[PDB]
Amino acid sequence: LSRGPVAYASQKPWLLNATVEENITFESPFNKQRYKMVIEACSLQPDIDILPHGDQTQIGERGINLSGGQRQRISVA
Amino acid sequence: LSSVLHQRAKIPWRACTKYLSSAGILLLSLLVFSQLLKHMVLVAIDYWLAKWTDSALVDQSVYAMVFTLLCSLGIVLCLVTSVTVEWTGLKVAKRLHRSLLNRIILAPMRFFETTPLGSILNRFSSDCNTIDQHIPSTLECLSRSTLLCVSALTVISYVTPVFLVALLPLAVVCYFIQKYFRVASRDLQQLDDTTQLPLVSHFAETVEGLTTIRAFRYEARFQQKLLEYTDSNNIASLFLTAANRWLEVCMEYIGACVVLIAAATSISNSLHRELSAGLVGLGLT
Amino acid sequence: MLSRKGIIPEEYVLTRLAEDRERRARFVSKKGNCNVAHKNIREQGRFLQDVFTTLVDLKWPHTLLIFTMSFLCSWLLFAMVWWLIAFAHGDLAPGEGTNVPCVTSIHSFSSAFLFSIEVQVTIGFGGRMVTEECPLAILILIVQNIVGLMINAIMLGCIFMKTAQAHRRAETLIFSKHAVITLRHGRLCFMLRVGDLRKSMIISATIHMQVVRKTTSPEGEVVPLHQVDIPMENGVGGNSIFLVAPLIIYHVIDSNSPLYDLAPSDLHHHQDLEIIVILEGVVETTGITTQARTSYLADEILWGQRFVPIVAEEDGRYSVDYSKFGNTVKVPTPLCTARQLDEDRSLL
Amino acid sequence: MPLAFCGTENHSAAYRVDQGVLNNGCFVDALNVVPHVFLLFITFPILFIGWGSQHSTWLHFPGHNLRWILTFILLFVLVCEIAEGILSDGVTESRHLHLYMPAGMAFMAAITSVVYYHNIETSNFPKLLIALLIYWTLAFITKTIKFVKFYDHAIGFSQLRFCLTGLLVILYGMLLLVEVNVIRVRRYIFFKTPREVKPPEDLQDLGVRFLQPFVNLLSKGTYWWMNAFIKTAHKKPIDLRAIAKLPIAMRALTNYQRLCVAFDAQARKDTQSPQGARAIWRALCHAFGRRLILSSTFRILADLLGFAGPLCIFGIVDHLGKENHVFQPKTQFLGVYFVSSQEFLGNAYVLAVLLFLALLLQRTFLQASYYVAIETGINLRGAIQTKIYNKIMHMSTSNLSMGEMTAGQICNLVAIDTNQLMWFFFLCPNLWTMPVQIIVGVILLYYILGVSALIGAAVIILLAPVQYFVATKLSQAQRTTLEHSNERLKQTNEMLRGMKLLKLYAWESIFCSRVEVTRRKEMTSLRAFAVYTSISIFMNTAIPIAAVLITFVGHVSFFKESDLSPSVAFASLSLFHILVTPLFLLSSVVRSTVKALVSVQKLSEFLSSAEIREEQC
Ligand SMILES: CCCCCCCCCCCCCCCCCC(=O)OC[C@H](COP(=O)(O)OC[C@H](N)C(=O)O)OC(=O)CCCCCCCCCCCCCCCCC
Repeated sequence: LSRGPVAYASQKPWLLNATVEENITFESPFNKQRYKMVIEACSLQPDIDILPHGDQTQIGERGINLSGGQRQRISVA
Repeated sequence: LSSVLHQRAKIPWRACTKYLSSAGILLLSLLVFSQLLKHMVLVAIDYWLAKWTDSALVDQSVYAMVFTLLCSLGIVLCLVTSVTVEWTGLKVAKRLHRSLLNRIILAPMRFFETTPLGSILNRFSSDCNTIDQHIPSTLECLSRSTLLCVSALTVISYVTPVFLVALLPLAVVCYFIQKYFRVASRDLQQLDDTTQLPLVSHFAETVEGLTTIRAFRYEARFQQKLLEYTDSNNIASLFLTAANRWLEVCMEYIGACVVLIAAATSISNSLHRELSAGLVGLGLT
Repeated sequence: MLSRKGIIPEEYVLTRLAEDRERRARFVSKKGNCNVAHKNIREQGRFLQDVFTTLVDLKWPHTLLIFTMSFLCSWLLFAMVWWLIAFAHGDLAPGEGTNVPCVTSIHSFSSAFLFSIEVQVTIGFGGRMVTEECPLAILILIVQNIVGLMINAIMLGCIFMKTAQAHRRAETLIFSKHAVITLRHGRLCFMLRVGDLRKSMIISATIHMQVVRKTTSPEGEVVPLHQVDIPMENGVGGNSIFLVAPLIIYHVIDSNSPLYDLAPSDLHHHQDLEIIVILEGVVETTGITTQARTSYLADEILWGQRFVPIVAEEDGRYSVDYSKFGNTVKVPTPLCTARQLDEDRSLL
Repeated sequence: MPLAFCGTENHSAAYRVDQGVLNNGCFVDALNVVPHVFLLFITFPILFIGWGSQHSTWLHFPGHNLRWILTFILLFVLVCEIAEGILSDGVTESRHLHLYMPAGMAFMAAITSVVYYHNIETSNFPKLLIALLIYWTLAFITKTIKFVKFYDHAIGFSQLRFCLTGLLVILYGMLLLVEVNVIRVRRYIFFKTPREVKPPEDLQDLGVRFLQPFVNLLSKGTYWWMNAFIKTAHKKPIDLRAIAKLPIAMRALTNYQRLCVAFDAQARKDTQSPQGARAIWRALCHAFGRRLILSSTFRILADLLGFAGPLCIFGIVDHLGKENHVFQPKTQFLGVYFVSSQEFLGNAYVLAVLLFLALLLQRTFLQASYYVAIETGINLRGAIQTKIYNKIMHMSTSNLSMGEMTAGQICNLVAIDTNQLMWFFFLCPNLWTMPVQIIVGVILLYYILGVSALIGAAVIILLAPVQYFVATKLSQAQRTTLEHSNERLKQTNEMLRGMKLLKLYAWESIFCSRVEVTRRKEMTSLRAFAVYTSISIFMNTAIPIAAVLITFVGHVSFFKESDLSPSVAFASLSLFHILVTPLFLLSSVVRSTVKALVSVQKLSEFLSSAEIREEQC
């Protein structure tokens, strides 16, 4: 069907400072069921539950602090 | 819009009164008297110039000593006003930082458990630096400008009372222009700052994540996002500049009308009622 | 000088960020105003006929100002020209000259102004009059009579058209701001309320109901503002109605009606369902046909509510409480869809 | 005594028709009244329909600048003619209405003409513009007639009215040409086919509110459209919905395209261009010289007219300070008095009115120059940011090429360097003007005050560099304060982030004492900063007073050449005030130029780094 789109996630994770849903979706059409399955698989429940707003917190640097493993999981998601 | 209507206020009592009370008792009188004395001495220097040139066209003969005395007194008064303004600003910053620090000492735990640390860091860095460096100069220049404005309306009224009569319409128009301009300006300024911060944050994050961005081959999407942000900043700055220019233009016309009125009344008085020429020249200047 | 806006950043002072209806528009308003952007339309050149039409359509005080200015400008213009011509022929010069003037007793400009008044208003005092031996005077007199007569004719025409039209400038047909969906005679049905306020009988009162939604066709077609007409569930199926006392225009919902898939969950504000109700008719007093548009969005519909009866049987006649007009009280109305309700009724 | 139109002398024999009418000055003057009366009568109904009615409608005729500049010159010279006439009738007791009222109604007609054109431009109805075309030529004919008669009776350029009439003749011609140019382009009258007119596609959409680039030239001067916006600000607070997308001419993409064109041109013809700093300067100049030149021309004219203020005050005061103070126009021709211009300028009221007009024009020009320079700077900021980002995308993340310039450094570059560049373009008009303003100021001061003003203005001339040195060491003090402040902020953030931990530790006292000690260390440098900014304020606001005192004392005692006439002294004072202002910005201008050079060096260095480009299929 010059190279096609390639997914990637470096050793040191890279984060925005925006909403978590925007952070993971990364400018893609929001598929609700797929996103829920992904976050459930990504072990994101503890952080979103403990986060004050949940799935709308200001994630990333200069926002709400996270953990390296949590950030890596968010990236892989 | 009750909340919006309440939002539109100078807010002098809440903060300005606190500032001035934290200033002290000595330095408030020192600053006020120094400012007023310096500008009154300036007006007096101009008036004495007027009288000296009036008598020049043929009381005393050698005015120059009085002129030198007024000049020296004015120089000293300006120095005193400057030093007082700087001293007041420094002392306010000193006697505010320590108070805020001791207040944050006694905060409860729930306060930290609810309020984001972004707010405390903001109010502890940005506001502190502003009142360290930007509040004294702004206050000083505002005082200088408003007092010179008062002097340059009073003097021209003294030259021709008809100007004083005609001042009320023009001063009313000035009041309305000022009020509306402030109402728009506060908003535009805040908007400018808000629109500014995302842009630089975007730049930082795009620098820290280049590999991923190239990986998705989604470079065009971020190009569009940057274009959108840059436009959103440029147009806010453009409107800020345009509102500033509108203020400047309208006040410029008002000043020009003041010039016309003062000149016409002054010449009319100096043709028939024989007003002293020097006073005319001082008023027009 | 001033702070010069402080052009000395010298540091990017990092500051952590701190916390500190309009989606869908309406092309028909509850009052009836219509707003639709007619963007990118080839524009026909506005002839002077547009200017004349705007003249006819202005208000009363503004018409008075227009015509006073028109008359005064005509009088002053021709007074100017009369003064000019009398001046060019030596009439305005010192007296006792043998030359007979173009116009008798023209001394000043004010004299010519009064003479112009006399000529155009057809007053003609006659202390000042036109003579022979000045053909330009006769030419301009002819021109001025023709112009003044055309101006009087146009003034009369404007006044006539105003007297004719303005009698029919009152629109006092009132709907409700809320409509309902309630069970009547077993079947679910939409209801709305309409009344007439200026006590003028409305001949041939026609009512049209229209559902506008972006309904993409099953085959695939996409339609932005598809409009479907809705019957009125009259006694004969026609759209003629008679309005004296406020009515309830109950469009019964059947399998054909597009309201066959409506649910209270679908009644949420942000839905693409919009009802247009249009009351066409001619007012007996004037005879000029009029419309009465009204629109209803999902948030303006109130499920399962009946209306307060209004017609009170007073001792002599019937009273109509317009104050209790748009008040709705709840009732036991199910939230099932029309199809499920029909199947349930059939199975029972 | 009745008020006449022409002389009441000789039993009002001025109305004769001896030797043809056109040989009578009174009659030809009245003839000019007619076209203006005709316009005022015929248009005023058609206009009055305009203010009564039951957004995207925008267009501009091919001549739209020329007409407003010409009509402004026309109304200005009309006011001048009014002054000339009003002075010309002082001798006789009669009103002598003919000397000015023609020109007065001409001025009123010109105002109505511009209003009528505007109200026929908004609603695009070109045919209705015919009602103005004839007006020009008819108002031309009589006026031209008026001119030639003066030439017959030997009036000549010696008399002011001859010059004014012969000048607004040229004006009427130069705008009759404009009207026929409109006819030639759009072809609305007596042509079978008119060319289509399409509103600018940026405004074709109804969303845009910042329509400032495309409004009538007067509105762009006085920002009248802003009122509409400004009122909205009071009723409802401002949100990003209110400010729509900017016009297509101002999108950052468009500025990037222009900058790319400049770079391509400077890299094609100049083969040996490694795209260094000088190349960047060349590209920026080639991209924005037209707008910088527009701004600079406006600023220079504004400065020149600002000078006229003090000189006008001098004229008023000197003509007013005469012990005889009696004047009268002397020459005349055929029973009517003519005022020579070399005596016309003396008239005090005339001078005051002319001063007011010059001040209007100066202030409008100065504000417009500010706006154009700022807008050009803003577009350049957009272009520079887009270019920097576009170089970021192609940047390479090698360890040497990515570690030496971390994210913080490059983001600081974006913030500081681009803002400094924008400020340099803000001030670039001033670096071509402040020299001219200062030079003309010192020259004029010398001309007004003899050999004393040069000796006395060197005080401000030398006190400006003192302000520069003070600002430099002030910036150094600010940098030291910033270093201490960053240390204090780091310490405070560390103490505050672990707040609950500190509270449990009960160790808040020591860490806050350490923060206090650091604060005192910073407070010493802040003391220095405040002291030096106080010295800045004192110098800037008291050097003028000392300079004035020195000038006057030296003139009276040292030179003792003559008396200090009030006109001279007040011209000196006002000129000193007007001249001192740029002398206080010159230091900031020079510093901004230096910082802009440094910033462009940084930007070129960052633009000449590693780049990895994939193969293109
Ligand atoms: C000596 C006689 C004294 C009395 C008479 C004064 C005569 C004044 C006429 C001008 C003086 C001569 C200098 C020439 C400059 C004239 C202005 C001029 O040409 O600028 C025009 C510029 C350029 O347009 P643009 O929007 O950038 O678009 C370009 C367009 N597409 C193009 O084709 O190029 O766009 C602009 O112009 C940019 C905006 C600047 C606004 C300029 C305002 C000044 C005009 C006059 C204002 C009068 C004062 C206000 C009166 C109000 C009364 C209450």
